[PDB]
Amino acid sequence: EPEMHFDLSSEPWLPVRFRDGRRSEVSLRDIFVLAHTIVGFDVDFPTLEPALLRLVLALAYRILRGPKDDAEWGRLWEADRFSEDAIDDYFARWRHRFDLFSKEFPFFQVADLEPAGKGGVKTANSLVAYAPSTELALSPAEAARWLVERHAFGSASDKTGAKGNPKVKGGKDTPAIGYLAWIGFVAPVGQTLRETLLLNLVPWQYRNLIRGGEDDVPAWERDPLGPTRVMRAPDGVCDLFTWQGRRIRLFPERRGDAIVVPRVLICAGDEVDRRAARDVDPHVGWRMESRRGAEVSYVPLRARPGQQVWRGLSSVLALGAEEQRAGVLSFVEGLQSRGIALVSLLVTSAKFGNMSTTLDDLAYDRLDTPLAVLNQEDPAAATVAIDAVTFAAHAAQALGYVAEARYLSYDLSFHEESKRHRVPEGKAALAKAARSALAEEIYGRLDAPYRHFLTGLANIDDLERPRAEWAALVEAVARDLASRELAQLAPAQAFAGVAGEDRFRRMLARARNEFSP
Repeated sequence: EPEMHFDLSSEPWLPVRFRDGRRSEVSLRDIFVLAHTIVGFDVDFPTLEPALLRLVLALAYRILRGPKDDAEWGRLWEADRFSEDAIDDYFARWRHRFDLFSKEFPFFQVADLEPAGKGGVKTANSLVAYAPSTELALSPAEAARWLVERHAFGSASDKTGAKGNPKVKGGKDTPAIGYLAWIGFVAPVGQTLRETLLLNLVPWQYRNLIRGGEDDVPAWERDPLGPTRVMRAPDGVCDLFTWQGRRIRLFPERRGDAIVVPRVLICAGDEVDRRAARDVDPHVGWRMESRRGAEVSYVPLRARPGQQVWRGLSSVLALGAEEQRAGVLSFVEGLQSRGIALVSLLVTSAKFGNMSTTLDDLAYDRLDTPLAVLNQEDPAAATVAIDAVTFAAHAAQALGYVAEARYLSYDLSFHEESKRHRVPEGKAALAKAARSALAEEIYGRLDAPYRHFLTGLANIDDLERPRAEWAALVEAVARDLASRELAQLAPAQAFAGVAGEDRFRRMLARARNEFSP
């Protein structure tokens, strides 16, 4: 029987969108050679994009042998494409490590991996992630994409014990969630994939932003792994970006002329030392959680699921005293003199339930952000952007007085007209849920206007004008919603509409004076 092979450097498996509109899969060689002709990744599931971007960045540092510094970065930015000769010299040296079905060095796999007991091998559908809320074999390209994703985004369900792992007890060895599932990921995206890769290729000289260097090598340059695992500090970004967080083996099968993957074994792998990750990783911001003398703990800053990403703009910009922005944003902040006005910030975060076994929520978004808003030297642009979010939040809160009007009482046991107009205790939880629903409705209406406002800050000198424009837009949206809700009141709730509208209008006026005097 002929040998099964699938060389990831020369076979198509990375879905991209081309500048001429084509949508197709490319090999790792073509994703570099054609990076200046590609818009970007065109993936099918949100966790795939950070995982595949970080894989491709680890490969870029190794192919380019840099950038070590600003001068090297500058010569890459000023060039129009990546060197085919650099790319082909690298893949000629390492393509014996890019075969998905190699019998000795299967890519991101353990060649001899076996279950510790009976039933550990599962159908290949277990490698596929599904939305936060079975016999289909995978193609080699699908399996490769999910393999890259699973090492980074796996859950504590990947507990199947591996033979030869002496940590196995009760037939299992339970891992932590994957490292990308743990961090709040943020990365800039340019107009082409080549720009995106360069915006993320922080030079090694930025020791405050990343750890990288000549000795920092990715997983496929290291000795292949076995069933044993460790907790280890990453050597740098190439190591971290290709972290073998799991121990996986694909079981391919020939079906006529097609190679497919019907089965897989997924076990616990290496854990990232979270203290060392903070020094290495440019795609995560941090908040200081506790300090006891010299002992300090940090937690990742996280895009909150269930809200539009600009509502958490202060968690992106990390402007509080206990917060530190993603090192990639500090790098991009210094690139205005290169002709870059805006970047699209890709944000992802995850939330798990049931002792880290189930993916309960996934935050995934893109925000078009001016480099002017990233400016910490002159903070006026960031200040108007954050203040505009605060004004939206105050308008949503003011609308609560109208949302609750249908539940308001006129209670004669109180002796002040303001205290008589109240929600009775038996309707408090319902009125609170109605206030939240009307707040969510105004945020949905302010989404496309906020994004337009934020993009417009890129080319404005006098920031008092967009501050006044945003104030009038939010008021107009808030009064339209208030008028619709008041018109729906039953006749016996007319008094509640009068009180509610007055409270809404006074609160809105107070917030308006604080935002745009």
